[PDB]
Amino acid sequence: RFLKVKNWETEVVLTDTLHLKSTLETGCTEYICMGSIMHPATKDQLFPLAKEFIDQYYSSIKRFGSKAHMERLEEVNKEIDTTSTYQLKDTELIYGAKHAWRNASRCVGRIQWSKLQVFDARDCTTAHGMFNYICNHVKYATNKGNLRSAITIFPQRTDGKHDFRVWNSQLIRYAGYKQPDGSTLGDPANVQFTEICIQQGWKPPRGRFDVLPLLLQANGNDPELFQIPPELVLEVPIRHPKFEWFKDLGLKWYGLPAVSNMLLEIGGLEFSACPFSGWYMGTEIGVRDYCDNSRYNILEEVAKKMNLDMRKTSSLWKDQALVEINIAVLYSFQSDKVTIVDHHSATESFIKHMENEYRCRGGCPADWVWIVPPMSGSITPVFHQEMLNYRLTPSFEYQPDPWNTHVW
Amino acid sequence: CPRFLKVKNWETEVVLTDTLHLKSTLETGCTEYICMGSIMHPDVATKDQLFPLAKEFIDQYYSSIKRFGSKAHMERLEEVNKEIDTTSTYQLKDTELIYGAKHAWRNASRCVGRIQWSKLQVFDARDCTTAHGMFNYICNHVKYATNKGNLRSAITIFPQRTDGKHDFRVWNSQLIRYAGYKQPDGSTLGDPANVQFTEICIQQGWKPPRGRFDVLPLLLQANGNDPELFQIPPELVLEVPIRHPKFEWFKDLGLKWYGLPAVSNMLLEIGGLEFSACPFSGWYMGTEIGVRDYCDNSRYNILEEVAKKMNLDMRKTSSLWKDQALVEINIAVLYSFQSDKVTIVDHHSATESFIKHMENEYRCRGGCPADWVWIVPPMSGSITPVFHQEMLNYRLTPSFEYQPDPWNTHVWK
Ligand code: HEM
Ligand code: HEM
Ligand SMILES: CNCc1cccc(-c2cncc(CCc3cc(C)cc(N)n3)c2)c1
Ligand SMILES: CNCc1cccc(-c2cncc(CCc3cc(C)cc(N)n3)c2)c1
Ligand SMILES: C[C@H](O)[C@H](O)[C@H]1CNc2nc(N)[nH]c(=O)c2N1
Ligand SMILES: C[C@H](O)[C@H](O)[C@H]1CNc2nc(N)[nH]c(=O)c2N1
Ligand SMILES: [Zn+2]
Repeated sequence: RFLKVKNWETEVVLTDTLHLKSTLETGCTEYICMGSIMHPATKDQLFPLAKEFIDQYYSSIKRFGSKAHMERLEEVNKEIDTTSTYQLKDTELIYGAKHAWRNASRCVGRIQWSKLQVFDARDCTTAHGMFNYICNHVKYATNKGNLRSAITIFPQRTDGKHDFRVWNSQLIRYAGYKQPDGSTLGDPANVQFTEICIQQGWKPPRGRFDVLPLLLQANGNDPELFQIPPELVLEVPIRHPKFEWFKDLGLKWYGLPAVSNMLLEIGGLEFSACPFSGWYMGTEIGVRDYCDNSRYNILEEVAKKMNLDMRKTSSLWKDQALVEINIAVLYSFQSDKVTIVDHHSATESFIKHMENEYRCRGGCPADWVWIVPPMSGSITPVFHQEMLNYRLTPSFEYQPDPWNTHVW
Repeated sequence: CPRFLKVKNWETEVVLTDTLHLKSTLETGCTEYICMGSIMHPDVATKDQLFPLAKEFIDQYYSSIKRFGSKAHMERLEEVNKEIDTTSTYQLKDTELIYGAKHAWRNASRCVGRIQWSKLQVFDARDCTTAHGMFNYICNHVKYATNKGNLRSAITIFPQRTDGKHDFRVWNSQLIRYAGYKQPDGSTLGDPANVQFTEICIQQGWKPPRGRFDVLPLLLQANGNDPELFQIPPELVLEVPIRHPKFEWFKDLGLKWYGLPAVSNMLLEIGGLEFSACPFSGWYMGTEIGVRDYCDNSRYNILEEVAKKMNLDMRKTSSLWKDQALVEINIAVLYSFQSDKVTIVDHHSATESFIKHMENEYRCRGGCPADWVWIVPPMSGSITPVFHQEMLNYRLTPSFEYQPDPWNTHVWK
């Protein structure tokens, strides 16, 4: 039946009806909740899924059961018969991609969901083609700093043996090197991937912030390396508005956040290669990339230059350093006219977006574990917002890392 | 359901295996189709409902003491059975009551302090008959737990529920709370979240000092009777004035807090028996005060006032002036508590201890139910180790449960 979600700051209550639409499992059961777990086709399987999606589409353009709708259902039928699959209309592709964003429970940026530039790359056949398409994506989405949401969609899966995959988990990442003395240069979370690239012929400049090459797999073939031209890769020097020594830390990050390891599911079709990009929330860099112990891990270094007493944890020296790091990140991007949102503004927008979705759509799936920012949680409004999590389709899903499932 | 579930720590790659979830008893609120993991809150037991619940708990008790299947075990089973058959209920032995209380804490998915679970002082108040007697028991609890600042965790357990019309209840959600007063102009004085309860007390006869930090009276209900008001002797309420190791102006904010965190509105369930009045207390994690009591918009809301005295650019939010003020506030809370030698734990220490706790529980017990949404601190989340820890949440018994607010259910005599 109907479910209610309360905000405990405002005492506003909303009524979720939309959840009655899902089918894919959350992973939880009545007795066990896995809300903090990160990772919890044939003709007869494929058609009902297609049927539902097509029905959903024509429902959204206000003509459910139209003549257009009828032939479409017939068209899809005969096509799954004689090819064991079907191809989406251009309008259905764009719709399905916007709604996959719209249904992404873990994304705090969804107020933007309808403003999405969709690049159809379903005529791609080679890794060289893929590279070209991704280069245009990057150039378009970056837009000299005035970032624009984009997705590039490559050919759907067919037989599992001829998959398109971007092997990079993100389009822009820094390399990670495993020093002899045991330390780590660059991004320590990328050391494996970085070494796969080296093993494939990549000449590493072995520096701290080295853009990794692209590793592209087209139609199931072995993947191939490509260097993204540097002028397409926008980067930002991180400096502080008060601490003039902060630039001396030598930090930079890239402006374009672009996830390339996920799977886009529309109407039971699987787009295994679908890089999508938006713009950053400052905490992603300031908190997670920089301060995670398993990442760049700069907190102790920064605390040094801030002259903080670091003997007891109760001095909250880590907390102080963290806030200052994130100030710099926001300031730097803003100074450089590169789009960025702070976690206060982003969460505000998200509560407004939630309100919108309950109003017009009867709910909005949201993953509180992911939505609440990794710092200053309860002084952002989403902390106090009950959210319901459920899985709506079309969707972005996780998939196996390609280097675990590829015969060469 | 699967016999083995794996959880991962994404910072350390450490993987743990949970078998304890199999012993889950009641429901989470989640289904396969929806997760309620961030929802805050998702006439008595019959003879036939009580039998298996009692046996379940007794079996569990004698397993813990390495006497499962012993003569004493079977005798206790038979005795409980006869008592349920003749009296429709039964009474716990003192040993069982202590075991059950310690395990309700142990099982409390939302508590980050559970490393301490086996060190809990249990006061048996099941011989209490009147509100005055409840008051005496609660005062003793407060004095014991407070221990002049060297706090000790404790629970006081009042008589179990019988027919439902004779409940013992502490009407206060917490033993020590500050009053809130709503003004004609819509401004609030004191703790704005507490205006409803404060109005109840005033109606019941309380003479309100109308100050910013007025400790509320206890409102105590014995054996189903109308509740009665009692003032906690002020000398038993230890308080800490908040000052800052660096900013000498911080003391000029006239802030202070109470030393003892004590929850009194929850229901303790042991072996199907319901203890509707079981105030328990521990000691504070700094963020509870520094972030929530002090900086929630619906609470004391001091971020603005502190920002101003810190000379912060407050036009752009991207300056993160809220964030900077929050850290300083939580620094001052920890500094004021340590200085007055009142037990407190910072959110780094607590969450690190909880990880060690959880790992030990996986090893010895086969699991450790935890509510990530509650365990992770409300500031600086990802620089505490619990943020990166996958947790399974499930409900084991004995347990602490929520219950309706008594002013919503009480039948006034
Ligand atoms: C436009 C501005 C956007 C903002 C400010 C934003 C914000 C965020 C943030 C902060 C995260 C957390 C990422 C992490 O912790 O790894 C996230 C995740 C996510 N976003 Fe958005 N996002 C934006 C655009 C988009 C777009 C354009 C799409 C798809 C077309 C999208 C789909 C997703 C998905 C599927 C996740 C989950 C990632 C995962 O599971 O690893 N987002 N978003
Ligand atoms: C000994 C030191 C303790 C520490 C450091 C500690 C820490 C915490 C914290 C930080 C919370 C969250 C409170 C909130 O956000 O409102 C909490 C909740 C809780 N604690 Fe512990 N606690 C301690 C002792 C105890 C004891 C002695 C018991 C029971 C015997 C207990 C049972 C619970 C329960 C049931 C909750 C959930 C409260 C609710 O749902 O409102 N804790 N604890
Ligand atoms: C798993 N979440 C943390 C994590 C671990 C490892 C790498 C990343 C990561 C690295 N580079 C870029 C990203 C982009 C994340 C993102 C995606 C999108 C579409 C928008 C946005 N603001 N942020 C993530 C994140
Ligand atoms: C619901 N959590 C936020 C909240 C709202 C309203 C009141 C409170 C509250 C007021 N006074 C004291 C507390 C103490 C909670 C607690 C209990 C125990 C046993 C230990 C501890 N560290 N903290 C909470 C908390
Ligand atoms: C909506 C959300 O569940 C609610 O704000 C929760 C979040 N996590 C919490 N965690 C703790 N420790 N205490 C709380 O009161 C809350 N509130
Ligand atoms: C174990 C836990 O689920 C994990 O650390 C999650 C928590 N929330 C998160 N939230 C975001 N936005 N990104 C993350 O990587 C994570 N990690
Ligand atoms: Zn769940």
